[PDB]
Amino acid sequence: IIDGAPCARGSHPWQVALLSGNQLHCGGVLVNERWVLTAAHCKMNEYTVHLGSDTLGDRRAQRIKASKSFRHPGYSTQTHVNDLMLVKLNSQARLSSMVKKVRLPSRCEPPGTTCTVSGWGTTTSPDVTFPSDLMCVDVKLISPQDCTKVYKDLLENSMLCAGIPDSKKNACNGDSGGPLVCRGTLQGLVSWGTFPCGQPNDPGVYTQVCKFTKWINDTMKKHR
Ligand SMILES: *C[C@@](*)(O)[C@H](Cc1ccccc1)NC(=O)[C@H](C)NC(=O)[C@H](C)N
Repeated sequence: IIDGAPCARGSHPWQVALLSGNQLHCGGVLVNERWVLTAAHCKMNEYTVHLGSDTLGDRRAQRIKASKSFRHPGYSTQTHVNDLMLVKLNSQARLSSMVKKVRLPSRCEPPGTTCTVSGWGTTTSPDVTFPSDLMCVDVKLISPQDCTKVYKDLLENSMLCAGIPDSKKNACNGDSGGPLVCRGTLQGLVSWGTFPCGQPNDPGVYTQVCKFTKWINDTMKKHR
């Protein structure tokens, strides 16, 4: 996260982290006891999921491994459209005060709506610096008509944009799969932007979740 700050402890009980052994790879959210949602470009042969703590390595966090993952069939390794993926935990996550399910959308929020995105991604760029505590930052959703003026062809109806004018507030390396929540429900998952990160007027592109809740619901059942 760039130009943000440490999130208030315990405010993101549905936020998780995908690790390769002990090194941060991406982020994600907990759908339910045995399902994690995240980015499709964060695919791995095996994951070590971190849950129940804003501090990586916390002795009180839950560490669960996952071997199976399901990508949206329409995803593209070239354009990154439909960039979402479901991860199945080898064992059920124990829900507690620090571990809860995210509130999926039932409607799409319009432009202007303020949101918040979090992650353990690098807080600098091009230079690298990975924090141990979860970072937060506020951004506003941008209209498809405005975002196109910036990315043009690089945008499909399933992509959502957010950010603040002339501001570096944004996501970066290691934040993919992280949640963008607005008005209570998950509105998106970090996907892509420009590099170096935090370039002024270069919006962050997310996976608009208000259009994949049916796919998320059917997929879980299918492999339940
Ligand atoms: C996979 C995830 O970590 C990452 C998120 C991110 C990285 C850099 C800038 C903004 C967000 N997504 C990607 O690696 C994505 C394909 N990267 C892009 O921004 C490309 C290189 N333009």
